[PDB]
Amino acid sequence: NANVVVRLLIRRPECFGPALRGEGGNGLLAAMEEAIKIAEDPSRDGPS
Amino acid sequence: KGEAIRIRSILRSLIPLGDLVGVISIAFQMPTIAKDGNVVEPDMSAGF
Amino acid sequence: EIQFLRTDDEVVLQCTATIHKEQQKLCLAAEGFGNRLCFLESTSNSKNVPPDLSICTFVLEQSLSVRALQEMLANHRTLLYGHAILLRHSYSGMYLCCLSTSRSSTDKLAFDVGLQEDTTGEACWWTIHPASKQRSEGEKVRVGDDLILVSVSSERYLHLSYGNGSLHVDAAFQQTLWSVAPISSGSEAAQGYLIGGDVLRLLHGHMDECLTVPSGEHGEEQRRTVHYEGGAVSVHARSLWRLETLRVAWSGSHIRWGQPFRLRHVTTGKYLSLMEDKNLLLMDKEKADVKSTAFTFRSSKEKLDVGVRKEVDGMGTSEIKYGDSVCYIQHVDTGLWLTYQSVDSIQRKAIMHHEGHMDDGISLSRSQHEESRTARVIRSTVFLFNRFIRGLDA
Repeated sequence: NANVVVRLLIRRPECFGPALRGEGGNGLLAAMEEAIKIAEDPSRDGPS
Repeated sequence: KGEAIRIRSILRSLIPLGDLVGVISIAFQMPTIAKDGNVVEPDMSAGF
Repeated sequence: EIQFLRTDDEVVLQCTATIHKEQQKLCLAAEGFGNRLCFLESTSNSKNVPPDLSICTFVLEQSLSVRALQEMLANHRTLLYGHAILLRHSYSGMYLCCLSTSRSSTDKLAFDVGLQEDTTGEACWWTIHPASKQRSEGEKVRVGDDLILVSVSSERYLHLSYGNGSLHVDAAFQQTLWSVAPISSGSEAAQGYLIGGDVLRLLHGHMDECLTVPSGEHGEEQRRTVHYEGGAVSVHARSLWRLETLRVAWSGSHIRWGQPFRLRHVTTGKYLSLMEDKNLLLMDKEKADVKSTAFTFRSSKEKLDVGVRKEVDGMGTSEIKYGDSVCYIQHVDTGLWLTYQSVDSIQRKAIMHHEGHMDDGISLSRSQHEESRTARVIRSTVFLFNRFIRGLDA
């Protein structure tokens, strides 16, 4: 199952999210830091 | 096993070590004691 | 009928590129000497710019099943879908492989595709898969089929990278349909007979002279002139000419009388051309076009003018014989015949004249593979070192 899931995930690279899209996306650390900034910004976090 | 080596190499290509080290190095928000003495506890469901 | 891909067959891997709402056909090419990375060579614009199929041709050396390949790694076959194949680069003798290195062309997952000198390991083996449902695993691979190539080492597709400004080839996870256009079949090839892509010498006189360019000047403006010369030129690299057909598929087949072609001076890399003044000049690949650079071999100088014949999708019949056959060179567009000026290191100038002289027959002498490779290496080294010298001068 691990091998099959890895193959399917690498065949569909968009499953990894905007950071790990692999084309123009920033790193995982950058994604975590942007998520931090989003969480501590009320406007970008809540429905508003 | 060639399959295991290949899968590990694929995962290493996906995730750089520096990203993991940096995300681990990210600091936490800390529960503080207000001047009144009550615990000012951050909502963990809305943060790191 | 349908004919199938086999081992020891010369092929080119073509891909279709749609940029600015228009189609290009690009062959996977590599200059194995001094460079390992693969690139793309345009063949859709063959009329205005000749393609360099010499570095594009590949040879299907081995075709084993996945289990057989795994057993080998732990320790004329027809290609079948799902087989892992070994592609040997015809010019360099190296092998298409996943380089395990990335230029990081804004694509982290993609690996680079290049040539490797060792067959050992799983980097040089590529599994072939059907493009559509019309083929299935285990079905024999046909010539007209499109293919999907998967790296055994990296489980990545042979991918055409649109995103970066220049067209690239890289081992990625997006799929690209690769057509496998046949170039040559070694077994069906006849010995001592002229085939497309050969490196040869054009012997003019009593087995004496060669069609060549000046040497000592070291100036390309002086080198562009074409003449007849005898002596050590017959063993030097200047007398080496590539014979390139005006077709991609089956370019490596036998050459027939009246078949149009282009002659390329191997050392300089420039194509022979009749200028509007009717003189013979070597000009650049970009400037070389069909109308001026097309030439034909004829059995007799009489103006028979056979005309266009159906194009054969195979080796065809072997008509022109090395050394034995006497050939007359005719420009296709103008009909003129290539003739020595006969003015007073013989150094008789080569011109085009509309009936020539009585002795214009040309014998053909094939060159050895080592000599041809050495000549092309000389050309590449000259180009790179001239760039280096110009940079240092700047």
